[PDB]
Amino acid sequence: ISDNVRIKLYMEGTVNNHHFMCEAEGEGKPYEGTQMENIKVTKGGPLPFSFDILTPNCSVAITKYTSGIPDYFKQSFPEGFTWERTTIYEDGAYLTTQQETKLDGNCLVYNIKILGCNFPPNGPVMQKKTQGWEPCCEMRYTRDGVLCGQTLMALKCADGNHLTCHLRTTYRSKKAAKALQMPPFHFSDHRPEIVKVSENGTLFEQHESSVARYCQTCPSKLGHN
Amino acid sequence: ISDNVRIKLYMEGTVNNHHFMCEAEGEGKPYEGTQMENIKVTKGGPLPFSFDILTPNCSVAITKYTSGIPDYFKQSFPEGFTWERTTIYEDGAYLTTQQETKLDGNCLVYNIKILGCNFPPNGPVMQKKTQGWEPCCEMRYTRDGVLCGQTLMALKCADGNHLTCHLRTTYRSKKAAKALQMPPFHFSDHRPEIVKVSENGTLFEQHESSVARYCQTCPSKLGHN
Amino acid sequence: ISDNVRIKLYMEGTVNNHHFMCEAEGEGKPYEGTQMENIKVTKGGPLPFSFDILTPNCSVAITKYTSGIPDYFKQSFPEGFTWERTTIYEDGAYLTTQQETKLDGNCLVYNIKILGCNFPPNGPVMQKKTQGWEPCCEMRYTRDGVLCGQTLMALKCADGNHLTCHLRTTYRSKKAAKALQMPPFHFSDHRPEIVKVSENGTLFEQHESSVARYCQTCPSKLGHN
Amino acid sequence: ISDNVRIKLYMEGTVNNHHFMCEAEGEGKPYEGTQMENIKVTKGGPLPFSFDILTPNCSVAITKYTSGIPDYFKQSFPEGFTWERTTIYEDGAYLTTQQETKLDGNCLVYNIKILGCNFPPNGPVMQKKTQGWEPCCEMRYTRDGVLCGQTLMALKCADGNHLTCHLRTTYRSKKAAKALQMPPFHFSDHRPEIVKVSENGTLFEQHESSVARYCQTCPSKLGHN
Amino acid sequence: ISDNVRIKLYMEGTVNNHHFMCEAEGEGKPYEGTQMENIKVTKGGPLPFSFDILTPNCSVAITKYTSGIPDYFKQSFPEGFTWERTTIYEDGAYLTTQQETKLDGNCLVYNIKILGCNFPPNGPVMQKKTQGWEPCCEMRYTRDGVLCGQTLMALKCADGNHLTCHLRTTYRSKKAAKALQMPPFHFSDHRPEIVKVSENGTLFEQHESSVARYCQTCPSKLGHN
Amino acid sequence: ISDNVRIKLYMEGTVNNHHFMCEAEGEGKPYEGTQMENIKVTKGGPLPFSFDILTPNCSVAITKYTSGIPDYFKQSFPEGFTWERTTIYEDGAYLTTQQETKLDGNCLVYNIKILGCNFPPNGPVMQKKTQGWEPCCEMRYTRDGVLCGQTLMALKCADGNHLTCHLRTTYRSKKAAKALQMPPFHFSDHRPEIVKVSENGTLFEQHESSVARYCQTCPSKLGHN
Amino acid sequence: ISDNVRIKLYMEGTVNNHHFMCEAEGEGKPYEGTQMENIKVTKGGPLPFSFDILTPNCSVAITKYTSGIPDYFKQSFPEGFTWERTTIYEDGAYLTTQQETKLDGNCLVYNIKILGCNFPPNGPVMQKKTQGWEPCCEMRYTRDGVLCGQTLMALKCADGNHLTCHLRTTYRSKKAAKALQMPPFHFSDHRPEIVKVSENGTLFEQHESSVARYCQTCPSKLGHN
Amino acid sequence: ISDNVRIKLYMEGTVNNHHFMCEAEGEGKPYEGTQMENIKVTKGGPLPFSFDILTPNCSVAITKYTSGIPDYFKQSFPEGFTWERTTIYEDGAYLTTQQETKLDGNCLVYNIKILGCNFPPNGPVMQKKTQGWEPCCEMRYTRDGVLCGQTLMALKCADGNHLTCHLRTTYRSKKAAKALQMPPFHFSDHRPEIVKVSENGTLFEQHESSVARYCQTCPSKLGHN
Repeated sequence: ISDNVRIKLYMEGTVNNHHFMCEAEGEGKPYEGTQMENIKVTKGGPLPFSFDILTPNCSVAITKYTSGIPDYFKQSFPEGFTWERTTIYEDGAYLTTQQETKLDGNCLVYNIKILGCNFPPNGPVMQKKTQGWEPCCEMRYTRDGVLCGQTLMALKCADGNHLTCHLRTTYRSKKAAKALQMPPFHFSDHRPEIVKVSENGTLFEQHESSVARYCQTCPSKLGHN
Repeated sequence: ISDNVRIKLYMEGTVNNHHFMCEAEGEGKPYEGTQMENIKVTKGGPLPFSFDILTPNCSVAITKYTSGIPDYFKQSFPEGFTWERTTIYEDGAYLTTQQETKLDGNCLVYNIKILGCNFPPNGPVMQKKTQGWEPCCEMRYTRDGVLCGQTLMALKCADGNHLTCHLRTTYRSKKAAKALQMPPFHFSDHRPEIVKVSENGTLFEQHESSVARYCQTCPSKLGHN
Repeated sequence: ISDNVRIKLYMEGTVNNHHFMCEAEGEGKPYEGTQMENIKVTKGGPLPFSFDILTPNCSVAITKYTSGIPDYFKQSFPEGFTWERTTIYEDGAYLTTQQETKLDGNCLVYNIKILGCNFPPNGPVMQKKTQGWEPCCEMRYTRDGVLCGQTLMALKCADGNHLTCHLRTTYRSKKAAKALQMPPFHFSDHRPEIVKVSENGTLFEQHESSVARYCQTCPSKLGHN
Repeated sequence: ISDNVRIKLYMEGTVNNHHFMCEAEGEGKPYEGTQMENIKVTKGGPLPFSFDILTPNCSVAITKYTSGIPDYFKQSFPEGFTWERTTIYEDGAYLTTQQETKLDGNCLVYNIKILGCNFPPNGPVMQKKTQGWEPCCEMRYTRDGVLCGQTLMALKCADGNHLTCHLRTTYRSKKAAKALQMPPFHFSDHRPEIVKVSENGTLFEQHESSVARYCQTCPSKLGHN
Repeated sequence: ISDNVRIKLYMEGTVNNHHFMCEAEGEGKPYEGTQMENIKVTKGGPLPFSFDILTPNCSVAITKYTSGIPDYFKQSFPEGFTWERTTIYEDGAYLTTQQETKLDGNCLVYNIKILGCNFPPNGPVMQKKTQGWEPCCEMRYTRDGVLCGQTLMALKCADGNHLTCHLRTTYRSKKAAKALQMPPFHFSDHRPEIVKVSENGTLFEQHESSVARYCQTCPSKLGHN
Repeated sequence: ISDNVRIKLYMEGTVNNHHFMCEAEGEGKPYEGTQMENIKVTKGGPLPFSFDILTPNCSVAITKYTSGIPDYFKQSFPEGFTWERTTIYEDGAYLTTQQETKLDGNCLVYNIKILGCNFPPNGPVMQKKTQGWEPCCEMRYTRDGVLCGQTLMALKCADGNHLTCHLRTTYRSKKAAKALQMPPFHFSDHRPEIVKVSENGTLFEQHESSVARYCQTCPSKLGHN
Repeated sequence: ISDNVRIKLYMEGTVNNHHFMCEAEGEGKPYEGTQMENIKVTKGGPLPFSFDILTPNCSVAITKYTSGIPDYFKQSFPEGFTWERTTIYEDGAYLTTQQETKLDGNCLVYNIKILGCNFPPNGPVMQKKTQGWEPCCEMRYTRDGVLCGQTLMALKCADGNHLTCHLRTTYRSKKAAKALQMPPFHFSDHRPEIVKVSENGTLFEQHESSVARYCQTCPSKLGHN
Repeated sequence: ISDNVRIKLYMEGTVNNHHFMCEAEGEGKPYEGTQMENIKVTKGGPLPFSFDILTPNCSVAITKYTSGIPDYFKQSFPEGFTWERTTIYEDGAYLTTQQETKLDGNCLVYNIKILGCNFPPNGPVMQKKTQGWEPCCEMRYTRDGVLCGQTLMALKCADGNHLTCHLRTTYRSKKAAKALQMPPFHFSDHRPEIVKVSENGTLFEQHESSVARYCQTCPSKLGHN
């Protein structure tokens, strides 16, 4: 994959019985870990819920992998990969995702399927009273030949409070595991941001910065990474 | 709704990145709480996983509502209703469902969407070692003007062990609240069974019996139901 | 055990940094499945939270075991048994319990240790908005030589809502597995009730009826329990 | 609190019906974020389970707080503070903790109470097949006047796997909120390590390094921390 | 006024900065002192506080006036009347009401305006911990050519406690003073009750029964009524 | 307590800087709720103010307790009880009372201390332009293990007016919580009357009838008391 | 907010069954703590009661906050704030207010709702015998995340007397608590004055000066402000 | 009165049925407005409630009267004066006081009588959780030949909150109003402080500073004080 790539995204889902579709065009810098997308709600807009719950579903090939840690995602191309996940919100809501990532020439294509349920109608998400995500840190480890990840995230609320959730993910390379160099346990910092909302809340300018690393703030007395 | 109806079912989903589709035809006696369906895997079958995880997705209009407990599901016709649910398995797997129920005269139609993830490859489900569900008891209560339900279920394994999961559901009537009498807290027993498997593991004959009731085994010292 | 026993209970715990102690005297009919206790908050009372969260920690030997289902608990005497559990509330609260049960003559003795945390200060429990529990249905099955249980319960709120929770329990007989007839999968209905409160909310007259059984409301089409 | 303090620790608990007690003696550098402890199992040892599950219970006052982020723990002295927590393991085990921290002169004193349950007998913890914790990242945010924290952790297993768990903590200062400089959302890296084991597996030399910080690796288009 | 009248009600208010509006249709028997209303929260519902604080603002023409005591309210028709009041809660909350009562054909029409303030957020009202009002007794006496009333009321709380308040009212007939027979000092017993709640806590079936009288339980030694 | 008792009263107080003392001999029928007293102003009389403000301070053990409502006062004997109260008049006057009640054989002994302030000099009380109390209804309810009471009273005024006041009382039994049966919410009707004044307005023959009950005039469409 | 702003006011209310509306245009120097307004009675004028009771309801953003005391009102912009209050008069009258404050450019807009009752017809207010307010001192302190205030005020009467009242206020910022610097206990002096009355008592030129401060006249022996 | 006087104090009271007596010795500078006292609980100590509620009953001749405001208290000597007051706390407690002040040579003598009631057992006063008073501002005005006063005060609580109360006072000179120059409306700042506690919490070194003035922070447009 090159240093610069364009992004094409297609999304479809149903949350609390509300069907919607999204489409996006953007660009990314795979080795710099930076991405930008202009995401449009093509159907079912304006959504009866905060767009924030959709953001984290829109990036794992665009991450700056440091310290010589093998890159499970960039190694997967041209074949590409898929990933599956369930996000559990502290107030009882569940959002499950299935995504396919492929590289068509120099354009990264994301195909997303979503099913969400039990979001409280008076909660901050359904009342559209959230104000974006705080940055987060994902824990990544191998299991059964695939790469897994778990993340704790926190949504900023109008009240000043934070609505927390838990993501449990399984990343699946379309390439036979044997043809890959599996990584050791590591982390990935992520900072999702929505810097612009327009067209009556149906078009969002979203950005992302992410870096894969080891724990670099706390030295190891046993000589481990 | 008629005391004698036919059933038509359409199901599509992806579990652990495996896409599939199913269809079925059946019969049911809404007031008797009994139903039978012949479910065929029309695409992606034989499935690489146990069909058991799909069974509970296939009937809450077909339930014997006793003790004068208002029947939220039958009261919803002709408009119909939808329900959403996430099933959490003890071994980390998640399965989310979105379902729409409509009545075309004497035929109930079920449109089901599913997304499953994180099922362990060597687990009983992906290994096809499960042997059907044990009967279960669902807890039902009102919240936010709709009907909620929670169920604990157990899959029988060759081991002699049981694989447990937790179902958290929200039932949404398409009828106006003004025309619906909401029920008090109550239970519903369910006994889902696959009485026959044919067509090289692609045709499943499922039966269902369910009864909504109060707790009748333990007397109340306060005179409550 | 006799058909009429005396009961003595000792309880100590800390919930949200609040230390407390309880003691009770009561009686029960082991084979009838009925029990009653006069529980007194001997220290830390009146409690800064609803006594309802403590009730369910107060009696698995006092249950009417029907249908010839082996009684794991009554079988445990004279040796006795212990049990451990964690109750997970839907609003983030956790309550863990360790209990020891002994039979001295015809007096059952209960020793209970509790640690509870994260109960939201404005939640139904800390605000004392509850009105007792709804009856419940426990799911019981063996695993690794011991008896497991899982129950979903619901607390009634003045508001008309219900606060739900999930109990995950492991029962441990002091008899060896070889000296016991392990039971198959079965259920246990439970109906806890507080019929009187006095002494400025420090003395509670608690009652309970329980029955172990198979699912008989829904007929098996394969001859299973 | 000074740059160099003494550490005394007392712990008691019961896990899977096994009672035990521990005591420790060590030192720490509150502003350097480094702690050294010699923990001895005084009763019930060698423990029938891996000491690893006990480690994380042994020191939030010994963390290097950076970036002007107000330090909730050091601001609580001399009055001190307590914290409560429940750890949920992926294989169904739960461990609940209650701890009090006081500063007696120039010596921090830890009093810990623990109740754990449902650890599978053949799992890596009860089988003593775990080999220490991976470094972790805690998410910290305020709520209801106290400080909350959530962490995902991974225990290294001898078979190459990682046993994951989720920590949910509430930190309670003994000072009135109006006397504290409440912190914004932030992170805390933690690196626990056992550098030596002796005395027939009853004496463990444990060390920890921790840093409180904002996300430092990801640029922000909005200029946010 | 007829022996059977219809009731139409319009209400608008703001309590602790939360705006709302209600409408109701009902029936009443003026001389029997009984009436019923189905009150709907048309705007701002579900309310973030107990509906109980609204109930008392919804009857003074529908009261059984006994012992020949002149009826200030029924004598006011067809002109009608208005009444003003401030309710002072023991925990610092205040709720002021302005009401207009008109007789349109067979329909008594109530136009209510309300402003509430200083209700503690953790009090029983804002926390919805109440379970309806206890019956009450209103003291009635003339002053400055109009009829005054004062009432002490008590809201039942989930924990067995009562939250008390003080009502101070001025009833103002629209009829010419020369056309009214003013009453002597007397009392009025009132029993407000909510017998049903539906439509996600926005529709309430409310009932009331009242009787105006002298003190009949305690005989006068001086022959007074 | 006997069905017929003698009474001895001692009262001392200061109202608007005027000191005074009273003493009385009387009798009563505790279960009949009737009592009489010949109260003599022994010091500071004739009083510079209406004797009416003193009357309500002179008898809760003498009240006919009906409907099986537990009698907190008669239950208190032989130990006895005390009560404290503050009466708030609408024109800014305050009168606080502390009273002790003891049963010496067949003689009830009342010890009363009073402090009154801010009575307007041109008001009906200081001007002696009052014509006795109207009967009243006291609201009684438990709180913190004791019995509380609130009453609204109306003093007949010169030009056909009524001077209103609010009594807030706490009754304290000398018995411990374990030896008392606390009553539910209830009312107490009271009818104080001065039937004779003599010896230059220094000797008053005072009478009273009282009855404890539930609201019996208004039907309950729920079954409550 | 600018150092010089325009003011626009809208007021509506009902006092003693008399409806009225007012509108005003004016200016203010927010940091100097001074403002002027020409208030017009647009409906219901001339008022059958002294305009003095309306004055205090007409601007807490216009106050000179000294000594470094955080300014809760100015910090609230651009979001703005609202406030609620009930004024209790010594002669039994009550007046409740609900106000919304917003800033549009450099124009502060006030929207006020009022309900008043029980004002005696022969009292100084209804007789229009008041001659403006004496200056006052408000007590300000935080509670439950918001700012509270209590003030004692006194109306000068033509006869040399003063009519006193008690104001109880809750100020509510529209910003999240965490985004505000909450103040310590403090005071605010206020000097309201009507300098001109014209157009037959329907147009009033109103002025005010206010300063927030600590107790500056009495030195602290303990070093407190 | 001289500029340096000795102070002697005698106090007796009953609060929530607890009897007590206190005696104090100290000094005061009448014109400087400062006094200090060593107050001893001579009977019934240590008190079961915070000593803070007694502090305000212990000084109005010791105040710096500025601005030419006639000093009602100093003008009263040698005859002296008395004052009476009721303190209304927000949580329902009431404390009434009667005091006599005389000048014996160069020694001011205070005789205080107190009756307090209804203090909540779990409130900060009975729980000894208050930490002194915040300074305050009393409103003073003449009425019916005497001097009245009203003050709002705030007790600092351990948790950081404030417990407020309202004082209503009447000051009565022993001289006839004829020989006195009555003051215009004015204020008096007061700063009570406890600087030392000893002898098992029965001895308190109390201090106070007070100044009588007009509003000096807000200039009058019209020309009033």
